[PDB]
Amino acid sequence: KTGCPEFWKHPIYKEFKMSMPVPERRLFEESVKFNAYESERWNTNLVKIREYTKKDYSEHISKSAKNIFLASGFYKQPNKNEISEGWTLMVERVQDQREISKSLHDQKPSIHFIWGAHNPGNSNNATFKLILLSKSLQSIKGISTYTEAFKSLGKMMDIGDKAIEYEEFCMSLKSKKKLEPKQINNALVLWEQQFMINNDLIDKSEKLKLFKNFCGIGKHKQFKNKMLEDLEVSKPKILDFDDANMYLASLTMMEQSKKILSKSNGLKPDNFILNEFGSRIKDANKETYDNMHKIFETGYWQCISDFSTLMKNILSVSQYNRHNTFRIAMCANNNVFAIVFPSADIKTKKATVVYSIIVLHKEEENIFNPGCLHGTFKCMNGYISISRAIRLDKERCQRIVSSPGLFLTTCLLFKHDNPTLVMSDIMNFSIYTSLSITKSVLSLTEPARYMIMNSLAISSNVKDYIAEKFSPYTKTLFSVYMTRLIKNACFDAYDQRQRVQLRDIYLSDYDITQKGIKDNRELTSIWFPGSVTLKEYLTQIYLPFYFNAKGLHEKHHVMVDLAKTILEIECEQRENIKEIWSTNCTKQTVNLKILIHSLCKNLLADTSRHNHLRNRIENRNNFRRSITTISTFTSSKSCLKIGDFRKEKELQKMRLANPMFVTDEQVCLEVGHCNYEMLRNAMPNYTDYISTKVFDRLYELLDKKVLTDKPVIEQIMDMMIDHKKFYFTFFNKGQKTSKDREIFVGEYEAKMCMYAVERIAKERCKLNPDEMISEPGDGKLKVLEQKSEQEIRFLVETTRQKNREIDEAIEALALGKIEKLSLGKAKGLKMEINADMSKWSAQDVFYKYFWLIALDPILYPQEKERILYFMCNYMDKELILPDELLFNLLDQKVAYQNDIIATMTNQLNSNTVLIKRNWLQGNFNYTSSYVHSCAMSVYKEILKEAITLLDGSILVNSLVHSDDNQTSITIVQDKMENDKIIDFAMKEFERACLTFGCQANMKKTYVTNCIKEFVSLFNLYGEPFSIYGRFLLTSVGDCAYIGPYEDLASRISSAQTAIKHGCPPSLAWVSIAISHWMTSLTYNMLPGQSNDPIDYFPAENRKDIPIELNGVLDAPLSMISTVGLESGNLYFLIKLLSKYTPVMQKRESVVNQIAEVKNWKVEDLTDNEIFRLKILRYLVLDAEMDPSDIMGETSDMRGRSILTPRKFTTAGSLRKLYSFSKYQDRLSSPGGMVELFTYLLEKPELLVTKGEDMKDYMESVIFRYNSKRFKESLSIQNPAQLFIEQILFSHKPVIDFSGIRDKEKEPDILGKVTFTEAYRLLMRDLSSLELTNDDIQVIYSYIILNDPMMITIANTHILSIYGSPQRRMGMSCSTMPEFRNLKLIHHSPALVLRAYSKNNPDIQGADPTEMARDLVHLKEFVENTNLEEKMKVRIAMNEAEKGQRDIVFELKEMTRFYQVCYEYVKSTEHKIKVFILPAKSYTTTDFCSLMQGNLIKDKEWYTVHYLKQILSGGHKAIMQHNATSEQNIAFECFKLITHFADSFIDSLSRSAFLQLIIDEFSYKDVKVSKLYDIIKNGYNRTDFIPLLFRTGDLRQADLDKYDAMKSHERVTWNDWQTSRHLDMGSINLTITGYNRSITIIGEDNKLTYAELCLTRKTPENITISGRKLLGSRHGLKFENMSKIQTYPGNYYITYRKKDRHQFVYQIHSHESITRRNEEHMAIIYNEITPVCVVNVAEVDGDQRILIRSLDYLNNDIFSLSRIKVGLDEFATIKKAHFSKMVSFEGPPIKTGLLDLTELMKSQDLLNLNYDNIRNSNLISFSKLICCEGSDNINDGLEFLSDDPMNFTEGEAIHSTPIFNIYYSKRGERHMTYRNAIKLLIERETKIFEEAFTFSENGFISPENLGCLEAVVSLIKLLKTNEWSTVIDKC
RNA sequence: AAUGCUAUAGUA
RNA sequence: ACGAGUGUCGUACCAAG
RNA sequence: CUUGGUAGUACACUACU
Ligand SMILES: *O[C@H]1[C@@H](O)[C@H](n2cnc3c(=O)[nH]c(N)nc32)O[C@@H]1COP(=O)(O)OP(=O)(O)OP(=O)(O)OC[C@H]1O[C@@H](n2c[n+](C)c3c(=O)[nH]c(N)nc32)[C@H](O)[C@@H]1O
Ligand SMILES: [Mg+2]
Ligand SMILES: [Zn+2]
Repeated sequence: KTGCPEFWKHPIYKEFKMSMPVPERRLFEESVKFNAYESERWNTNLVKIREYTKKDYSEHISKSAKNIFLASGFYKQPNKNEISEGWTLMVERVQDQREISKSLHDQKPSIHFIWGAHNPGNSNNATFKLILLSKSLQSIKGISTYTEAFKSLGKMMDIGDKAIEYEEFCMSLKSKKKLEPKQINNALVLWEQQFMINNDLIDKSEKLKLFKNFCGIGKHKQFKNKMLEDLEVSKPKILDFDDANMYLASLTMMEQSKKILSKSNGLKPDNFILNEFGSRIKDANKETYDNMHKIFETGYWQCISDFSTLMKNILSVSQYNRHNTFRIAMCANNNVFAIVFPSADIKTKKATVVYSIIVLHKEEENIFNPGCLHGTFKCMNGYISISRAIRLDKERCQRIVSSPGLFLTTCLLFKHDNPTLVMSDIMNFSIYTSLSITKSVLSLTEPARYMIMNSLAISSNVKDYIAEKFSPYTKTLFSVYMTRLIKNACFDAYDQRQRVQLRDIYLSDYDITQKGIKDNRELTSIWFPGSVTLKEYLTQIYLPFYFNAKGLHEKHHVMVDLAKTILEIECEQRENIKEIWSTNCTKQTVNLKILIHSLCKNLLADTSRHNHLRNRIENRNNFRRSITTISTFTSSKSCLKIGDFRKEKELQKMRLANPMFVTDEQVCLEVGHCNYEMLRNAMPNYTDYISTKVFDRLYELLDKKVLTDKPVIEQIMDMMIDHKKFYFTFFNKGQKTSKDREIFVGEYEAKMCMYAVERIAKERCKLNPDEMISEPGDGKLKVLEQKSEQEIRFLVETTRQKNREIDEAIEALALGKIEKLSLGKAKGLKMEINADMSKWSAQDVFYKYFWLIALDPILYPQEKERILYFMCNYMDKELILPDELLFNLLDQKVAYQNDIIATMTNQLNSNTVLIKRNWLQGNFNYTSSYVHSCAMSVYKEILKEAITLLDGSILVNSLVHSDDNQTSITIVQDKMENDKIIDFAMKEFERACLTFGCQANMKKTYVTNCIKEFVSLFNLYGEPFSIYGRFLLTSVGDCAYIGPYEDLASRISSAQTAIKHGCPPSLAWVSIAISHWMTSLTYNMLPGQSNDPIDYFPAENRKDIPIELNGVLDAPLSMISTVGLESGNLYFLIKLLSKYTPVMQKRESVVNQIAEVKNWKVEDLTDNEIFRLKILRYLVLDAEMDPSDIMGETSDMRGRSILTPRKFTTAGSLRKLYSFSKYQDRLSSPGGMVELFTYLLEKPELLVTKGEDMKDYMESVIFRYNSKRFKESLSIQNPAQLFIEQILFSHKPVIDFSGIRDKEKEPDILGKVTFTEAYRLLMRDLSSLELTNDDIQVIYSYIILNDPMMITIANTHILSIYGSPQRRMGMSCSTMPEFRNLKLIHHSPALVLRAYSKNNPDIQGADPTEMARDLVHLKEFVENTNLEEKMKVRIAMNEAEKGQRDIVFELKEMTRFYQVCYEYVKSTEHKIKVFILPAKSYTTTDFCSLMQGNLIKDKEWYTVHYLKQILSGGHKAIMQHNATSEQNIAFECFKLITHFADSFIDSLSRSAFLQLIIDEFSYKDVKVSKLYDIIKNGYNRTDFIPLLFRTGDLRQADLDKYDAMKSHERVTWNDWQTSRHLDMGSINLTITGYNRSITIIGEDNKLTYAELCLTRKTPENITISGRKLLGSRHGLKFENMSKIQTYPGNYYITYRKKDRHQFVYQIHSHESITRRNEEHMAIIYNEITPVCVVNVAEVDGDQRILIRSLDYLNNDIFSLSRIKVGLDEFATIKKAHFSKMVSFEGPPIKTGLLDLTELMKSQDLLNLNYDNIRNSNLISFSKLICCEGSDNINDGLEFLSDDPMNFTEGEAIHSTPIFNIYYSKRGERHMTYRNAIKLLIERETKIFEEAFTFSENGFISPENLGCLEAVVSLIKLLKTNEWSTVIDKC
């Protein structure tokens, strides 16, 4: 109701006003106070300002466009010289910044491990290996620094000959601190392979030098005795990458590694991956299986597996190391050992592990040495070599542990489908990259993407990027090798750009069959020798960025780096940036007039698009609803609190360690690390802050009554003026890039205001086509493809139009004439700009958002005032430096020279820095996107004006994201060379970006002819493309470590996403197998391990155990990609159907097969199936095993996992929360919890929700603290600690198994059962439950029939017939055709149960009369599953046995009810996003067919034929059925049947066929006769006049309306045009009106003549008749540049030009045309071009249709969809696509040998191209053959049509991307369907006869007859597999 | 081909 | 030694002789 | 240096999809 008058007095607003010119100030002040309603019109203020600024906008546009002539095509083109100069500058800069070392002894280990081949002779017993190690160590020869220490250690761990004593002592210790060592001869044993130091066997000097220098244990000065000294200032030291000697050494090291590791192990390769998924991998691809087996046979795999296993052992043995005890770790290899030197307990804070590898090799030079060796020593038998000491943390140890999966994935990705790549090189590169855990390779993997991409681009500034940004960090030799590889790739990229060639594009005006880049291995590989395709080249470029490990950054240094960056930007802005508005494109300035004009135009368009925008914003963002309902306001994310939190931080004397802050007393005190107390006391102006969860902060605000129960938008508005100071902290994202980014965190107050403003911006941004932030996920990939397709079109027809007459003259010519005519023609140009913006938020002008807010017409003046006040306050926000950063800074003792942090903090006087110009990253995404889209619109306008100056053609599409820009530009012109156009476009892109306060990152921006690069997505030439390998790498890489099932679920979801992006089937199976193997390793579940569940369940192998119970996945790959994580149960049920169902019903529909599940006997079921069905029924449907103690869990926290291990619980984090104290004190109350429990029992709505009101939300959040799942969710848990806990404590109880329904020094993650006794408990409880036929009926009824999607997928697996292979030429994106017909529940499961709890379907946020259907479905589930009756019985029996009601038990039961209801409703929700398929689907049948075809064989994709109506939506068809629904269904049915009848059937037999269809067929599960009755009774009978004539002869009423609706001008098309946009078909057109009728006859680009049968001959009626006739929706563009020579007299059609391409068509005389054109010749020249000639005659107005006449006129023709309604007028039926023809159902139609029902069911033979059928395969034609005793094939083909068909024609498009287009033409007489079938039969039968001969004599030879008899018998005996039928048929 | 107001692991 | 770094860090901590 | 005691995650992790 009230504004904020204090806004006009804000200093920020005053500066903004003074910066502006005087009239603009008045305009802004008027716009702020302008209101929509009280004004006469809503679009009056925007119009005023737009008119005011139009002059300046137009002058700027014209001046920018005029630069086209001043552009000389010397654009920034990369070449060899640019790369060389940039490399020299980079070398100089790197030398200046970092110290360069030329000595090889300065290298860091490339891989922190050394390996040698195993010894077959020596056994694998631990004691024998230990004795051998001791003897080898004691036998070292020679002299060195540490040889004495190593000999002494060998003496210490030597056990002599008392092997039996050692074994029995170790067993005794393992049978069960201050462990006492027994003197085993010379050893001092405390445990298995652990030895205490022996001062008697070693010199003290040797021990000190080993533990101080070699290992670094205690070598430092403890940071207290290190005062003002030993602090060495030095630059980072790296090797010389460009040095010839260093590169030679690196190459030698790589060669040695290749030489040794290539040798085979010499053993049979067997492992989990093989034994589980080998068959599936081999079926998907044999080459992938061969490559994987060869990998398993090599020494690389054994090396990496040994390293992983040894590291897993090292981490396990490091828990209880003493100060003077060193342990020994072993592995599978009997020659590789590690010594774990004493260190801290590794599960503590930032604890590291110290180890040194020992390798025993018979010969020297037999040791894989990746720069980690310390020395090889000769000893007894062979040599012994020991590596340098290695210290690593937990995250690096994790990566090293999860190495083999990454190695295998990388090797299989690089090698896949490439025979010219040597596998050893790939495996060498992969083993060196995957084992990298250092920043060196991480500093090269990311920049290489940009370097090679900009080198390959048409134009780029790669020289600058190399000179300034590229900075290799070469501390290892492999880093030098990779740097040389990158340099060579950058050199080669330019030379091989021309080696990319486009594929032959196929056009149909509705779809593009073929597109993309040609598949020729011409490009040179990057990381290793060989040749690669463009897709493989891009994969090699982009994949290595995902090799990087996450969390390799160290907090001590990265926090300082981020603070330095932010403060440097801030100080540069403070000291150099003063002006705001600039017209010279100054940096960090905005042009005012242009910005205002563009904003006004875009706002006008957006508001004009939708009338109701304010409401759209209010409703979609819960503006009118309470704050508790909004999700982001109730999340568990972090939030900032500013106040007095001294006590909390203090809970967790010494000197401050900083000379500046030391007082007199502080001098005489010990130095110590800064904590909160010393920081607070010393630092005068320190603001105190803490971080608490968002929901906890909201609860605290509700307690203090800051926020009430008023609608959120009202609450946000009052706080915009109630909050005046903003504080923001920051932390490090921990990303995997070279430089980590900073993440800004703000308080709850700022959060809500930013939420409101950005929702306002977002709802407007969703109304524009440019911004891609609005779409979710891979929706962008679909858009990119659509834009590419439309540009490709526009280019094709524009180039054809501009050069059609030139090409015609060239054809008529056929040397010198060809040259000049080719010179004088338009040139097609396609340019793609892949642009990024540098420092999108840091160096961004924030004053344009003021104008954006002020010009918004959907806001009241008070709202504008409050939002502007909020923005002004935001400009005064202060960044709070984190306490850890202050601790680092205050612990220096040496003053940094250019200390920017101290400079900006008043010498660390305060921890707040006033950040003004920088709006923090991630806060203003949508406003920035809108402004960037406005800038792109300005750029588009400039480009259009410039192209108009050249009189060319333009098409600009600018994809917009937050800071990622994709601008694609298509130009057709003939005035100047293309290079000048490219230079002009790039310069104006710079100018347009600068005019709006942005700047394009040319240092990372590049331009290509074909490649589209939007955000992480590719579109080569309209073919969607993506690097799917990143999903596999991420799945194999970072893990949550939360639990065995959810880990596997995340891995399988990543595999599913990769499949969606085009992963070949074999690599997906490899990824799934690797995921299962890694999950088994993490929890010790391999065959024979501790937690192997195969012996605890009635299952033959792991394939028969559900994933939830730690089984392996068994499902078809196409089925997994469709749903995922429910495929196991679905496949199990499908297998049960395939087995038990009777033979009669097996190839029936899945519903029909389920219909006889009652006939099944429950007794004759195997144990495994009974167990799995009990699992399904009870656990999935009516949960009886609680996965945890479900005490405070809402109806949201149930997954599918049954055995969920407990996780960490952090006492400190909970004690931080303000609501946790309330929960504890309420729990401390004598009976407080019971009152809350019974209050919830009285209000069960709070279980599903979290409390719509204030008080109920308070109670719900208090109650949720009892769950111990929500408690452990708020806890701090890191993958590293969880991984080390899993690998350390495997026997600890971690699982809480309460059972069916219900029934000191404790660790943090203690549980109830030990993960193994849980199997026994689960099986025991399952034995109690019983199974009946009703239970099975419920399981099939719900998991399958409830969802149409499940019925459909099971239908796909039952009715599938695999067909002919064919190449993957053009890929396309199709999401899910007719989704709504497959969705059971409309709304989200949260809303459905929300409307179920409150017994009212009218809940806010949902749709009434749609909640009705959903609640009906839900209620149905509860009723048929007895979900309520069983709960009531249980409650009654519990109360009876107890004798009094139990609130807790009732709460548990009710929570379980809502929880299983939520799980059931969520199970019916499927989120299937965009897919990449070898074609684009038209129906669900086509989509499923494409999926199955693409997801079987990697090399080729097949075509599948669902035998019996796969969709089978019997219940769904009843749902969503309406009057118009049936009427639309009938229209499509009859269009399809008529067009099929006259397109494929012989004309003389078309009537009987139509009658047979209309009598005994059905469409969409609807009888056809009913549809015909609908057609006859419908009003629009005229649309099917030919059909009504051919059948039933219904007339006189349709005909009268047909000659009657000519009241408005009606247009008919006597013959359809073969190409509508390319202008290439026979055209016959007729337009009829009042006493007027014109008929147009022409072919392709030439119009022959036009007959005008006008009523009167006067030359005045002719013009009015012409304009009236040609002004109708004829659809003939009249763009036929076939201008006709003019003859005196007569009349010509001509088309004048009207702007916006609204050409006006008129009829004119010769003399009039000539006179007007000569008059207009006087000094844009618009000339009327006469096209076609007009014949004028006088005719009467008599009616032209009589029912009797039709039979005579139509006697000659026999066409069902077309009849001659007049002599030259044809009545026609609208066409429809033939993809819908599958929905037809009926008995086979027997036309001799041919069966027409299977023909019309066939999709490959329904094509209208003679060539596509003449060149088909027998397999496609086989399904048609139905012999019935026939021998002659010709008898059958007589029924096929003999009308001429289309044949493809090839043309060359003249454009800078050279490509050829292939389209259809009319053809000839001999090109008929029957001729094509005859040729196909002859060719394919000959080929089949020669293919299956395998006999000396021939095909019909008796021996071959017997062989074919054996083949058909094999099938007549073996069960019908996927491909048996086609062999028999052919 | 399509057309109903609520259409509801990743990116910087 | 190793990790990190053109920011001083980690390189276990405390008590006693 | 020698003999004893201690240590569960760098207690931190956002804004939009
Ligand atoms: O499913 C769509 C379309 O994809 C599919 N289809 C097109 N071509 C097909 C084919 O060759 N074989 C099969 N099996 N399916 C084919 O059928 C549906 C489109 O049918 P169609 O009837 O061709 O679509 P129209 O746009 O022509 O529909 P209509 O409502 O008649 O459009 C009127 C609108 O377009 C002008 N018009 C009509 N016709 C026939 C032409 C023409 O031949 N050339 C030009 N230049 N314009 C035409 C009407 O005058 C008006 O402007
Ligand atoms: Mg980009
Ligand atoms: Zn036969």
